[PDB]
Amino acid sequence: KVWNARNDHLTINQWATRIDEILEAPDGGEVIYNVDENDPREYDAIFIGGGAAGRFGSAYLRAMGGRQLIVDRWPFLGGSCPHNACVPHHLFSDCAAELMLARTFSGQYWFPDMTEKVVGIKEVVDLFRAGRNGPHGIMNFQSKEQLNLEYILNCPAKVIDNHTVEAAGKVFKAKNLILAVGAGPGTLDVPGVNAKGVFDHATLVEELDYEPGSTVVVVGGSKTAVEYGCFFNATGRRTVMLVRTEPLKLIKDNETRAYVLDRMKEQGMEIISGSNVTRIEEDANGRVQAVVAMTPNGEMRIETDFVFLGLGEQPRSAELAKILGLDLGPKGEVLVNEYLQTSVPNVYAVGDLIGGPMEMFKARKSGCYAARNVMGEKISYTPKNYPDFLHTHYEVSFLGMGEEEARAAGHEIVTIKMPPDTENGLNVALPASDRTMLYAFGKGTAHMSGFQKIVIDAKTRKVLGAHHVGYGAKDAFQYLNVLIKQGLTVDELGDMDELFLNPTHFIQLSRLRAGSKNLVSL
Amino acid sequence: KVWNARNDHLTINQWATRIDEILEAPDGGEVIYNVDENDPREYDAIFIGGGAAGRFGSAYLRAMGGRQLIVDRWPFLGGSCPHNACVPHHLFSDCAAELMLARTFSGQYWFPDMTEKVVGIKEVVDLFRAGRNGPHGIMNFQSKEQLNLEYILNCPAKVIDNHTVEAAGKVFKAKNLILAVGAGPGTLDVPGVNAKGVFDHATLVEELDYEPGSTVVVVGGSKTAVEYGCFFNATGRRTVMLVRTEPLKLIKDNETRAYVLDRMKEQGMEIISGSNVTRIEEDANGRVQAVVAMTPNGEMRIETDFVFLGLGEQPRSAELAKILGLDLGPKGEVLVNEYLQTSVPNVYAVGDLIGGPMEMFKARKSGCYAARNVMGEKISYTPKNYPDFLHTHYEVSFLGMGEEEARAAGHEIVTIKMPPDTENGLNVALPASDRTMLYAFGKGTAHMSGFQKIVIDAKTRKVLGAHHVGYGAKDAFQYLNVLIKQGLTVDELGDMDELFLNPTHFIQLSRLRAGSKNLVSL
Ligand SMILES: Cc1cc2nc3c(=O)[nH]c(=O)nc-3n(C[C@H](O)[C@H](O)[C@H](O)COP(=O)(O)OP(=O)(O)OC[C@H]3O[C@@H](n4cnc5c(N)ncnc54)[C@H](O)[C@@H]3O)c2cc1C
Ligand SMILES: Cc1cc2nc3c(=O)[nH]c(=O)nc-3n(C[C@H](O)[C@H](O)[C@H](O)COP(=O)(O)OP(=O)(O)OC[C@H]3O[C@@H](n4cnc5c(N)ncnc54)[C@H](O)[C@@H]3O)c2cc1C
Ligand SMILES: NC(=O)c1ccc[n+]([C@@H]2O[C@H](COP(=O)([O-])OP(=O)(O)OC[C@H]3O[C@@H](n4cnc5c(N)ncnc54)[C@H](OP(=O)(O)O)[C@@H]3O)[C@@H](O)[C@H]2O)c1
Ligand SMILES: NC(=O)c1ccc[n+]([C@@H]2O[C@H](COP(=O)([O-])OP(=O)(O)OC[C@H]3O[C@@H](n4cnc5c(N)ncnc54)[C@H](OP(=O)(O)O)[C@@H]3O)[C@@H](O)[C@H]2O)c1
Ligand SMILES: CC(=O)CSCCS(=O)(=O)O
Ligand SMILES: O=S(=O)(O)CCS
Ligand SMILES: [Mg+2]
Ligand SMILES: [Mg+2]
Repeated sequence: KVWNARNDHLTINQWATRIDEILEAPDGGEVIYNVDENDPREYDAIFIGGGAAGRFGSAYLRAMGGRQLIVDRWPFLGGSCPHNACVPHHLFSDCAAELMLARTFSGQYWFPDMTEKVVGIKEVVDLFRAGRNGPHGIMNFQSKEQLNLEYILNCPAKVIDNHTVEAAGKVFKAKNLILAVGAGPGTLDVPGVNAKGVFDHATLVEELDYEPGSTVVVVGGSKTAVEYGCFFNATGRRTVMLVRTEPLKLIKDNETRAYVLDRMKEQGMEIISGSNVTRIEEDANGRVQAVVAMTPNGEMRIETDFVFLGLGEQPRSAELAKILGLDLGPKGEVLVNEYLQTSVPNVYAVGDLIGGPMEMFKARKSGCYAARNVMGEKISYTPKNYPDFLHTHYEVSFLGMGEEEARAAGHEIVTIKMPPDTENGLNVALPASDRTMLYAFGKGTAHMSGFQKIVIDAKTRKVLGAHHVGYGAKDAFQYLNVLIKQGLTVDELGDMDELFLNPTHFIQLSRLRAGSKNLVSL
Repeated sequence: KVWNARNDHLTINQWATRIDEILEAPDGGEVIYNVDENDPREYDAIFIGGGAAGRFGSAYLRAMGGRQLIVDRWPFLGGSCPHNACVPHHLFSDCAAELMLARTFSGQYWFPDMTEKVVGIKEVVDLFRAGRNGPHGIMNFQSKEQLNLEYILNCPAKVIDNHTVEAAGKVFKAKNLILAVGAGPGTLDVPGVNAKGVFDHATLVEELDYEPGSTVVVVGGSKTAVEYGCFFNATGRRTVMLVRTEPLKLIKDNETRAYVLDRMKEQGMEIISGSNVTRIEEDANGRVQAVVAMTPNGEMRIETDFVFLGLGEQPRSAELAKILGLDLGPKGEVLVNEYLQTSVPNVYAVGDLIGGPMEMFKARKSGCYAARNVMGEKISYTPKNYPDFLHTHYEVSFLGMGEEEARAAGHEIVTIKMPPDTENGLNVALPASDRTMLYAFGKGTAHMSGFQKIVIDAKTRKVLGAHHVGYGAKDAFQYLNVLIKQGLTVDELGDMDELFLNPTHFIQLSRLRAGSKNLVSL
């Protein structure tokens, strides 16, 4: 059953409704076929997958006057991001942050008494499931009506060879393939891993048909594990994170990492380093009842009926590699050169399929650079020196070098931080700005008002790294990183116009010290 | 009593406690005397006032190796900002944003029932009052111990001539004066303005000895009026704004201003344009009971026991201009040239005393620039092309040109915005990021998820303006403005590394259009 959608013009909200209908149809729903049957030009590229990489790649290719076709097995464009990855992740992190605020000020002002309050995880997941077609609807609309994309959705692609793809029972030819099928959730090789009650980011939002009990176990120690783990904890649940090595190694600044981990522990999270699950115990109903794990302090058993795996994502390379003869790396990533070209002539690979860093900027940018190459513009892509962030119950942003890292690299350094390093320590009403004001003024809560630091070369006066725990700095790090890569000094930073009270206090604190030829930390 | 504090070394929290004693001393308290009795250099500059401009001016002058003294009539440094201006404003705005969220999701998830809920205005002001000695503490601490400054606090300065000041029973000498006494709240010349129950930002935090009733009248239609008015409204009080002309003229982009005003009215704010208060009515106890105003539709009377004036701030120029004979401008601002020099030899003026823009960047920078000029380094300062922000129940950030502005100005332009212009209008799940996810996903709340736009020159491809309503962009606008001043194009914007999901979607939305030589709006 093929719906010829070319000459239909659904609104965003009609698209949202229609996608929902197709997703819910017992038979699997109709194919969405949006192809210009009157255009005689050959396809410059067929994209296998229309997630962040395939969709942006197609948008750019089309903007350059080339012809593209997306094939995606989902009835929407945008891939994992709206459906089960960054979007739900951010809804859950918004909840985690507000819940920490509510629990900190329990029984003060407008805040409800949270003492005995357990928030339903399923309730919030269901809110996500009920609203996720909004972003789906915009993706289908924007792609067709504003970006002029051709696509076939709700259809697994069947790659024939490096120039030939079957979709919707039609065979299409192209000058190139861009492979954009992303990566699937990592798993554990232990008894019980397939028990009901074991989830990952993908299955959480498809299969949670009960409300978890009082204890949650999270496996993993980076972004996904810590993001979902803080949300679970914020709902009122005892949360134990089993971390194979050490948690949050992405936070290179030791003081920043410590603040973040300390705040997580204050919220009641238990974070266990050097630990590996050995078994997930099932009850006689087939649901998880406990997790057994080896740690540096011997075997532990944690009773729980809800386990969340936040391991890495595994590139979806197997089928395509068999068909096309693609060279793969150790973790199954499709090997590419710096023009995104695979070992196979005229076949590019992009997004999570080509491995880490698995981020939206990497996905969209690799998509567009492959598209430029297909359109005859020789352009390399090597992601390097990018800013980064993750959520706990706070926003955590970082770029460049940690303070220790900068010294080990041979730099003489000063730092500018908040709060100052004093006898009263964190227990002072700084740093403060939007969404930290209550922490800053509340009785005994001032230590929660945030932490931040820039790392500066004492000789060149260049800013070598920036680090922030709080709210409202993440967006700023995108732009600040560009200024830093251009060579930003403490002097130039001090010379900017601040917008006080500012999530980053870097500008004015830089100004307080830049009047000196010999720089001193603040 | 004059306390020689020079060799005492209070912590931040010790300072906090002790400014308290002094402020709540029945007699006015001792003078805080922090002067270096060894230094034989003559003062390069005495600063009259130790607020933002005075304090930062001193920091920089001292950093450059010069000698400074601050005289301030408060027992703390930092000026209006920590005591009654930006800091309490940000606390009230945090409450306003959090309260809109709670009222929107009342009786859902963790959110309690807000239906009959009136939050205490006095309670929140008392919270501010109870904690502001935190910030005062950091201020005196960091100024003495970290920034190596000399100061005399809790003592009004008596300026004798352009080289002489009396303070703490003593007479001081200096090569220059830097006049930095700020501005005081504007008022009305109507009967009843001196009634009990009429406040401005300064008196609200000193004299609020009751809980306001159910209607609040705000007078004014710019930053202060809208910031405090949204907070009053967020507490659950009927809030009527009486606006001489039109509200929020600072928001130049028409659609951006409309979104902001639309969301204010949706929260239940009443904004009456073209209106002037004619009488504040008093009850038999001399308390406000109503406001009478002339409007375009004739006289109106609003019953109320709490009036908030959010008018201009007026430069404190009178006394100083009499003692020194300074030239003033038409609002009483001390006139200065590009080096911050007044009409009087060796006397400079900075901060709010020199007029608009009355912002922290301006006060601190004008402060530092006058210090550099005092120190022989000839540097000119004319604030222009700065970013700006205000709070409603949202953060509202803006720089450069609005859309209509740019076309009227003879720029051929394209716009990249979110949500798109479609028949579903604002009722779609974008824009979305931290602190707008619940709006994005909730039933009937999607129009609340925000609004944003960049304005782009179609031929140079340069970004001419940027506009954002939501949360978490304010800090970015600091850094984004600098890039725009350096010549930022849509292609350079698109080439950056976004941190998805980002408060500003500008990077990726630019990337969607940047592949075409002829740009098309999104
Ligand atoms: C929980 C989680 C949270 C994250 N949070 C963030 C974040 O906050 N910020 C950030 O930058 N990144 C985040 N990421 C990473 C981000 O989601 C990915 O890097 C990105 O989505 C990768 O895009 P992609 O196009 O490569 O793959 P995908 O989004 O996975 O798209 C692949 C597409 O290929 C299609 N497909 C697969 N096989 C076939 C086939 N046989 N036939 C047809 N179609 C097929 C799929 O239907 C899918 O639509 C997060 C990831 C996860 C897992
Ligand atoms: C309600 C409100 C909210 C605001 N919010 C923001 C914001 O969010 N962001 C922003 O950038 N700006 C904001 N502003 C503007 C900002 O407060 C001012 O631009 C800034 O405080 C001006 O600094 P200043 O040093 O010039 O004056 P002030 O901070 O007022 O300092 C003046 C000092 O002079 C002293 N003084 C006066 N007379 C004497 C005397 N004769 N002897 C000794 N000392 C004397 C006073 O004690 C005072 O300490 C806000 C203003 C208001 C009113
Ligand atoms: N921007 C965001 O907020 C966000 C949110 C979610 C995901 N993401 C992105 O999505 C990508 C996913 O891949 P990744 O680079 O995160 O993978 P990764 O770094 O290899 O691993 C992620 C975590 O899984 C753990 N892990 C992997 N295999 C394990 C195993 N067999 N047993 C126990 N633990 C195991 C790792 O622990 P050790 O390192 O301790 O071995 C690590 O903590 C990341 O790049 C991430 O940045 C981003
Ligand atoms: N960064 C921030 O978020 C922030 C927050 C608060 C304050 N501030 C600063 O504090 C300064 C205060 O000065 P301002 O610029 O607000 O002064 P302004 O522009 O002269 O006036 C501010 C508002 O008061 C109104 N007003 C003035 N006199 C009035 C009168 N007699 N009757 C009725 N209304 C009157 C004006 O109305 P009309 O225009 O309708 O005549 C305007 O709405 C500002 O410059 C601002 O920079 C900054
Ligand atoms: C609506 C939305 O942005 C969903 S997540 C991003 C998908 S895409 O724009 O990267 O294809
Ligand atoms: O600008 S100052 O640091 O003096 C005051 C900030 S509240
Ligand atoms: Mg603090
Ligand atoms: Mg919306």
